[PDB]
Amino acid sequence: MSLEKRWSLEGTTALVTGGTKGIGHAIVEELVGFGARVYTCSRNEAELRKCLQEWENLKYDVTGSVCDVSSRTEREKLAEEVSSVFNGKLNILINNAGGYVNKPIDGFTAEDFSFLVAVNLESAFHLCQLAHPMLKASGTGSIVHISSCCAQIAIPGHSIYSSTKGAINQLTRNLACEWAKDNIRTNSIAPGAIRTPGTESFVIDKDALDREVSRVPFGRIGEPEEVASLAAFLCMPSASYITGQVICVDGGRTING
Amino acid sequence: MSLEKRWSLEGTTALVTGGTKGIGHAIVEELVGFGARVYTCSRNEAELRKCLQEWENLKYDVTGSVCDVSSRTEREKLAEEVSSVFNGKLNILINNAGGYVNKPIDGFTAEDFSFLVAVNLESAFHLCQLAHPMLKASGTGSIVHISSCCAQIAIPGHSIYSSTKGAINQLTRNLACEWAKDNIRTNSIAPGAIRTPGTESFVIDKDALDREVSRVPFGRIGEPEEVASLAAFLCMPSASYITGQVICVDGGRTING
Amino acid sequence: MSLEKRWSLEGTTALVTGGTKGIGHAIVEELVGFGARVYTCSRNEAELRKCLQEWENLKYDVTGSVCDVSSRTEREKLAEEVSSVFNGKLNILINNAGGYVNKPIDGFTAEDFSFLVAVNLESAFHLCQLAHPMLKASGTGSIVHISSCCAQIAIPGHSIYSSTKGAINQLTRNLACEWAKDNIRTNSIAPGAIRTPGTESFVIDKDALDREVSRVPFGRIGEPEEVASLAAFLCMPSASYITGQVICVDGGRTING
Amino acid sequence: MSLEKRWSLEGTTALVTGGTKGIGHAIVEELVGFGARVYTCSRNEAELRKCLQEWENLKYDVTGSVCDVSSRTEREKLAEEVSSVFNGKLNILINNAGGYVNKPIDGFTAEDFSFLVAVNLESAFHLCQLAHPMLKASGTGSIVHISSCCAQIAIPGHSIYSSTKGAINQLTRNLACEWAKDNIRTNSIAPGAIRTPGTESFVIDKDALDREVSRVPFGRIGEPEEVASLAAFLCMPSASYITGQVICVDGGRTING
Ligand SMILES: NC(=O)c1ccc[n+]([C@@H]2O[C@H](COP(=O)([O-])OP(=O)(O)OC[C@H]3O[C@@H](n4cnc5c(N)ncnc54)[C@H](OP(=O)(O)O)[C@@H]3O)[C@@H](O)[C@H]2O)c1
Ligand SMILES: NC(=O)c1ccc[n+]([C@@H]2O[C@H](COP(=O)([O-])OP(=O)(O)OC[C@H]3O[C@@H](n4cnc5c(N)ncnc54)[C@H](OP(=O)(O)O)[C@@H]3O)[C@@H](O)[C@H]2O)c1
Ligand SMILES: NC(=O)c1ccc[n+]([C@@H]2O[C@H](COP(=O)([O-])OP(=O)(O)OC[C@H]3O[C@@H](n4cnc5c(N)ncnc54)[C@H](OP(=O)(O)O)[C@@H]3O)[C@@H](O)[C@H]2O)c1
Ligand SMILES: NC(=O)c1ccc[n+]([C@@H]2O[C@H](COP(=O)([O-])OP(=O)(O)OC[C@H]3O[C@@H](n4cnc5c(N)ncnc54)[C@H](OP(=O)(O)O)[C@@H]3O)[C@@H](O)[C@H]2O)c1
Ligand SMILES: O=Cc1ccc2c(c1)OCO2
Ligand SMILES: O=Cc1ccc2c(c1)OCO2
Repeated sequence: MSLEKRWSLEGTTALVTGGTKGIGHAIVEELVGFGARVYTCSRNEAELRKCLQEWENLKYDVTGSVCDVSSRTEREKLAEEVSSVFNGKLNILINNAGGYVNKPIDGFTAEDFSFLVAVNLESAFHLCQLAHPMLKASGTGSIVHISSCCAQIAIPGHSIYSSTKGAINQLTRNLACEWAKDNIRTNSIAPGAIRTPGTESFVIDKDALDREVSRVPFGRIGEPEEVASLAAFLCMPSASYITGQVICVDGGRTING
Repeated sequence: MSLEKRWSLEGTTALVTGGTKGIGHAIVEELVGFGARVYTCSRNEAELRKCLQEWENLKYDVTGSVCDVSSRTEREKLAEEVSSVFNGKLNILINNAGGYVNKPIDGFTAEDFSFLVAVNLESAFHLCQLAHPMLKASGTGSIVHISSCCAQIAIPGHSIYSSTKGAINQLTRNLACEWAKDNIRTNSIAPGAIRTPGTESFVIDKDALDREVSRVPFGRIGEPEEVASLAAFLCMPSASYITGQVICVDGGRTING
Repeated sequence: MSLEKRWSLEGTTALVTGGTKGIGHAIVEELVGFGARVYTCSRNEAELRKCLQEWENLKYDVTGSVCDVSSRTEREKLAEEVSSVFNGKLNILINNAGGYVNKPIDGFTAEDFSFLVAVNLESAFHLCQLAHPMLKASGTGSIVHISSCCAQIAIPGHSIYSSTKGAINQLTRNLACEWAKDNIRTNSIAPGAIRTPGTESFVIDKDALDREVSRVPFGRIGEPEEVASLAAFLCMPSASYITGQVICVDGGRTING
Repeated sequence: MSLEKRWSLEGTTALVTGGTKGIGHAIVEELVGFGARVYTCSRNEAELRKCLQEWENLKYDVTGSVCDVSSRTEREKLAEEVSSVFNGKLNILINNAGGYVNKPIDGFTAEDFSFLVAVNLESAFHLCQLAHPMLKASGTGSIVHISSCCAQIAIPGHSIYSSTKGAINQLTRNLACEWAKDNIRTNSIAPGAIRTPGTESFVIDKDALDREVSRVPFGRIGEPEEVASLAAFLCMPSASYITGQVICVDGGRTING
């Protein structure tokens, strides 16, 4: 295959969950930049519509619908609509929508636990199940989970969050092996702290920000496009022998003494 | 500290969940063998009572009550009874009770997912929360989770099982760091296939057994005491600088090419 | 930075050791395909000339000289010539040239050990030292080591080979943290078996080929461009927050049960 | 096998390199405490004699000779003498003697590199080869390498040191799989900073001490017996299903955020 085709997503179809802000928004734009047709969602109709209008103004081929991926019935309805829009063929599934709670282990409620498991683990698992027929039908499938680099280390307050992301890292391995025969690859990107609306209150908390940045060799938090570029690469034919991997995008955070 | 005291559990108190069969039964006996007073549980009153009678006949200091650790209210009642019996001081918590479903990713139901999360992950998490005061009050605490070596590799059918155990491996790291200041250590033992009542149908399935054993350098499945010995060691003062680790007891399975 | 610029190597200079065959040849072509000017080397003057003539006919900008990177004095001469050719500014260092011996542990000689350490570990370490000023001067330096996926698992015959690659994987982490202050990133690519006629490698005979085919979920060995693409990506501005990582390119080999 | 027998080293013979100070001295004492007969060595005849006299007064069975394990011919002479003393039957090989240099990457000399590879990697590899017949003859052989927790993270100054320990960690896996057929198990213990007056090590000065104290959740460096206990355990019948593992003994250092 030519270098040009190996580094392109021209003609492909993609579903990115949680695409109106932060990393997901950057992933939508990165995939469109390499020629993908993209479907996205969020929980907020007004914000999603504005995003879709902005993208249509820019001639970006993006469509979408409101979906709370923590709801089983909404996931079912999303997968049905995505299959209808893309005529049953999906090249790319990016499980980006997630959730976060920061508390000491002693403080987590049953509701905190169920919230994090549903949005970080069950959502991705069930969406993978639902998308398997159209990923297989595309003939070339790529699943990317957005995990977290803290699923390899212990950050104060992150116990249940990191545990659900560690579950995602293992699921990545099972998906990669079980669905290889369908020409579907599965990988996880594990970011460090990234500048997004989800981390705006963290950036305002200078004591917390400075402590985290002091552990990053690069001396700064990441930017959304520093995650999105790798997400696009992992979907390209260039990545055809990369499957089952968890790749940290963290400026050296996890390996820093 | 003397070698004798560093390799002893004399005077300690311990809670082992799921102690009537398999690995948990071997852990109860190993801890008692080093002088621990042990509390255990299972879901089956008749089998638990027979175990407790057998142990009393042998002069093993073991008590227990019926508890389904997948139930929030039963966990609360267990922790209250354990605290009452041990006068508020618990040296050792072994989270051994778990559950297992083997299906292709495509086949898992919502109920399979919720079953495995509740019994493998939420049970251990909540019991750790409930036991934290008495672990702290003991002055020297040790938590051991029984994970699985398949939380590092992809075994067909193990997707949700391995993912919940991978969550346990990460939780091990968070517990180890957050509660170090309370002199509590937390580690995980990750067995390969072990000969237990839980694997009896697997051993009858010679095609499945032979395939798994062909991947084990040692050419056999493990025995329960090969897990229980390490569980006892990790609770001894000898293990005072070991915390946050996931140790595979698998005959070389996970590292075998 | 625009998408086009983040995914470009225009204006960069690169040193790739061992570019005359196998993975290294594909890495040279991939870098030139994104606009890099490349310097390469090998021990075989005739093969090096033939490669350089072919790239000149293709209008690629590739330079080279004969160098045995297992020799300290030849590495010093190589680094001085590269610095002269590129006016003391080097964006990219790819340590690709390696050595391979396949024997049981009992069979390795002192010379096998010295051979493997010199070319797989010492050469990369010393070349990094020698290239540090040029890499620092570029302002966006990228070091890529080519390791092996077998630095995480045990493959028959691979003991010393895999051990030197495990050393490279750790060196990657030290380089990433010590030289982050110069905006030099260091990462390792760990291939599985790659189709490489003319190099002694992973696929030593039909038994090794059949073994790898059976253990890779995709049921095939990799192609050189499947490693080279990731090498190019890791050098692009798109990879600006990725450092200290060991990324397996092995079709799922190491994580497959 | 009874509990008492599974936790005993009665009737075993052991070779521990570098038993005159630091961790190795504690390992000798721990092995003798469980009934092992031990052979040890060092380069300092006066220190070796003083240690051997002290153990004789304590009625421990320890033998030794002067040996520089960085020398191929001296390793051959050591293995021949050990085989003579133990009549060709060795239960335990502990590769403890090491070397340590702390410099920035830019500062390492060719001699530093050769020094560290010879004692941390080549010595252990060649001693394993030389001891294989005696270990096989025992029927229950156990090899323990002493690695370092910094083979998983980047500590300032540790580049070549950590890299040689990363090589040891991989060699552990190859030995575990290749020699499982002889019932020889191989594992690595990876300590964090251990209080070791009289050896050049992790704690090079007050800045290193303060750093490690700040990064260890337990807020302290380790003690030699905290490594030695695990070394003894890994040699006991209790550890019969544990092989190919790298176990960190670091108070949580490597996994602490
Ligand atoms: N930022 C970091 O530092 C960081 C670090 C590591 C990992 N991550 C992971 O990166 C992923 C994205 O994080 P981010 O920081 O970019 O988050 P963010 O800025 O909060 O943006 C999240 C996006 O997802 C949508 N979303 C949230 N919950 C949803 C649900 N239940 N259903 C559908 N959409 C939902 C949000 O829109 P609505 O709220 O309108 O639905 C929004 O579009 C998450 O999985 C996160 O855990 C982030
Ligand atoms: N055996 C293996 O190959 C293997 C491998 C890797 C990991 N593991 C892990 O090892 C642990 C023990 O496994 P095992 O093979 O020894 O299992 P096992 O033979 O089935 O025995 C399980 C014990 O736990 C009790 N138990 C089960 N569910 C329970 C619940 N909800 N509440 C309280 N007790 C419960 C059982 O009694 P009742 O049913 O009467 O309650 C029994 O006493 C599990 O966490 C398992 O996932 C096992
Ligand atoms: N299946 C695989 O091929 C495989 C799998 C995993 C990892 N890897 C790793 O990937 C890298 C490339 O592997 P490869 O198989 O393509 O080839 P290789 O045999 O490692 O390297 C061959 C290239 O390097 C040159 N070379 C070798 N030794 C040299 C020396 N001392 N000085 C200068 N140049 C030298 C060769 O040319 P001359 O011989 O003419 O000098 C040739 O251009 C290596 O690090 C290898 O260990 C390969
Ligand atoms: N904080 C720590 O101390 C630390 C942390 C992590 C890992 N480790 C590892 O743990 C092991 C023990 O470390 P350590 O600090 O206690 O001591 P060390 O300096 O590695 O070893 C000292 C012992 O080995 C002997 N020795 C050294 N080089 C030798 C050679 N070439 N031939 C024969 N004997 C030799 C010494 O006696 P002579 O000098 O008299 O020969 C002494 O008995 C080493 O592998 C070390 O790398 C240590
Ligand atoms: O979502 C919030 C968040 C904050 C800090 C983090 C992080 C996520 O991952 C590594 O450090
Ligand atoms: O519980 C059942 C079970 C069966 C096979 C396994 C396993 C667990 O862990 C590694 O292989």
